[PDB]
Amino acid sequence: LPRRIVPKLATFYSANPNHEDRINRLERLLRKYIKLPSQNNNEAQQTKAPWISFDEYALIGGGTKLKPTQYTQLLYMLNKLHNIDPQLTNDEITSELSQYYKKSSMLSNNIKIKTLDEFGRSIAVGKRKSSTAKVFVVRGTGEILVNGRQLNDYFLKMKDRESIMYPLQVIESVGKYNIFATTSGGGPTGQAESIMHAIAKALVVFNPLLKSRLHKAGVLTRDYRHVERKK
Amino acid sequence: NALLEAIKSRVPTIAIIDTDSEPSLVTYPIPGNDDSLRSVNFLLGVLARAGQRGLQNRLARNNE
Amino acid sequence: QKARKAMESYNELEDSLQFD
Amino acid sequence: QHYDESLLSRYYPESLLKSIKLAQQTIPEDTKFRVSRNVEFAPPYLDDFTKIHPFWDYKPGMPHLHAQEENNNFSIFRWDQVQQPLPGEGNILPPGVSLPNDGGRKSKSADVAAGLHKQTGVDPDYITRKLTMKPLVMKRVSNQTGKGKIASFYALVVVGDKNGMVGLGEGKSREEMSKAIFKAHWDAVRNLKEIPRYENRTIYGDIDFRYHGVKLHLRSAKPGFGLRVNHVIFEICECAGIKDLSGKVYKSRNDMNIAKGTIEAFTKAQKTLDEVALGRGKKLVDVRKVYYSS
RNA sequence: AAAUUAUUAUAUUACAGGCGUUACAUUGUUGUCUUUAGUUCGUGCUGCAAAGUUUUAGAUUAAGUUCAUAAACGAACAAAACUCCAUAUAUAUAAUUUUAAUUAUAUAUAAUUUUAUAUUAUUUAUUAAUAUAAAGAAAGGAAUUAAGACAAUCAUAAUG
Ligand SMILES: [K+]
Ligand SMILES: [K+]
Ligand SMILES: [Mg+2]
Ligand SMILES: [Mg+2]
Ligand SMILES: [Mg+2]
Ligand SMILES: [Mg+2]
Ligand SMILES: [Mg+2]
Repeated sequence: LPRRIVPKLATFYSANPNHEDRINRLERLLRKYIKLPSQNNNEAQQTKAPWISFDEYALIGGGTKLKPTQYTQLLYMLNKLHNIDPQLTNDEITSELSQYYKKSSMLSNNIKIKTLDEFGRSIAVGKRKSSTAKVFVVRGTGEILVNGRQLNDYFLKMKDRESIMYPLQVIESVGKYNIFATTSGGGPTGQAESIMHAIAKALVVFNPLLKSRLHKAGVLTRDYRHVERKK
Repeated sequence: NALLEAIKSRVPTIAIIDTDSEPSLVTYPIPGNDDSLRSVNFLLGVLARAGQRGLQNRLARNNE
Repeated sequence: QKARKAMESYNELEDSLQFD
Repeated sequence: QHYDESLLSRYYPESLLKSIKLAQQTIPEDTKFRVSRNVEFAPPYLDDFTKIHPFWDYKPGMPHLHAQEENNNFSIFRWDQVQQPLPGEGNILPPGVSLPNDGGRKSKSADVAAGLHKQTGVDPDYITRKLTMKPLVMKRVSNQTGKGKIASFYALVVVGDKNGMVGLGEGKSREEMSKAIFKAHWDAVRNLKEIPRYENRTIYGDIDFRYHGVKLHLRSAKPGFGLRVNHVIFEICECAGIKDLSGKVYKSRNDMNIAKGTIEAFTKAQKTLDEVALGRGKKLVDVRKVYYSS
């Protein structure tokens, strides 16, 4: 019957009672489920780790008192519980981990699978300096047209021609596709490399397994360099 | 620091007093090894269970 | 002269405020 | 949804019914309204827009960019008051803030009592009603810095309840002496101690105490003797509840060190008759008190 | 009910005007310039006290760069964050002859990237430097505090 006022958290007298209480809750789970094996897909580097930001955790983990090393300690325990084998996990672990996932999941993604159009053509756009290129890639025999003109006519420099061919040379498919490239703006180098960038982005639809090789060759990266007004 | 604050705040204190420790700084000293986790956890456990029995006796008198 | 004696009048003045 | 005139005529004013009828004849019932994610035309809340809000809408009759009255038909002829008072309660006082209607009514003792109660748990009523505060030293000190001489106010005060409890407090402030006294009063309450008193009027026997350079010689006195001691000791005795005392200060007569020495002497240099009796296992009798007993 | 008042012109006199004066004194202005994790304040603690607040002459980065730590803790302060631009993407708008839709410009999202592994160091651990593999379009800028000490006539604004 008699009532008294007491500190809410067992860690009240510590420097950061809120962070220590949360760490204790996670530590209990890691002790109760010490035996449960961890994922063997961790070697496969599963791409899932959407934990809240240091600033977002500061709302619940002491605010100003929160130290970066304290946030690092929270992530080491959230990941360890998360990496328990999915088949052998339980509700308790997932319930505790739910509160620490980024709330961006509230909404949805903005990416729709790219597919060939009604005529079997992969359409991609590329940009370099002030130049732009819209290419139409279809399965063919290596025919290329630039703005309706022969490649040797539009691009006089052999180095520009070699730049256009490089993405097809990486996937060793130079004679497997017909390319209809349309380009505008900038000069020969910007247009040739804008076409290079657009062909690489259009080739991924035909075989998405080759994206990693295209990325490694450097043809899927948009070159950011542009003329800078002297400051 | 904590012991001096306890004195200033009139908070009774218990502490494990090793041979190099000042006994008069605490209300109820417990002479004992403070360097071994076994000795510390043994003494802490005894004090913790004593507290538990007090808590259980307080919750029992409320029921009846 | 300034520093030492100035406060004699002010500290007594502080006591003036106390009654106020 | 399209509603019959009967229903709409029981909620909306007659003047607006024609507009509702025309809108229900131009917008098909199967209209799939889309939400605009570029321009926000409507407010962030629901509103039928049938009533003019006295604050959130333009004041009728006031000139403004979208005033529909002719320039010779405005109805604001007095300009001594604010035309549109704040809506609702009439204030925007932040939650947890109080309107400063009354200023200068605070009692520094009550400010000390409230702060100490929150910080240490002492009773505010005792501090504000039972304690008497007396400043003992008030001076200005100065520190020589690269920028120049930085002055500070130093205050030493004694507090007591005249019934055994006495405390000494010190305070410093670079701003004003009143702030230094507030801190000293705050410190003094935290240092409150009980001092033994023989018959609640004097000390037990005589005391020869050395506090730094101060030599204190205090002697107990008969009832009705009064306080015959250094002026600094007098104030402390008054607060503590000592009525009869004689004494002399030798060597250093620094006021600050006399006050601290006196407090220390009253606690560390006295022994009650009860404490002496228990330690020695003997009975100590006050002959003067027995002479007037039954 | 001819006097009044309005406008205009002329005249009258205080003046107006002055690229006259920094050997005309001050204020602005902007400049350069250091300072920009340091002050002040609150509380606590040490010293009788003036005062001090202690680890620390910390680690680390090109660099407050980033992170630790102490009888100190916190606030304000300002950096930083943030913010905008660029870039990538999504939605909306255009009856695709104002055509550049390969575009225009509103809104939103994204990174101050992330993960595994080996090597070398370490304060050796839940680590940095490295390389290797994987995911990714992701690679660049902008503005930003208050003081202190000093410069310019500003034909770039004032006041006497
Ligand atoms: K201080
Ligand atoms: K077009
Ligand atoms: Mg030991
Ligand atoms: Mg003139
Ligand atoms: Mg001239
Ligand atoms: Mg002191
Ligand atoms: Mg600090």
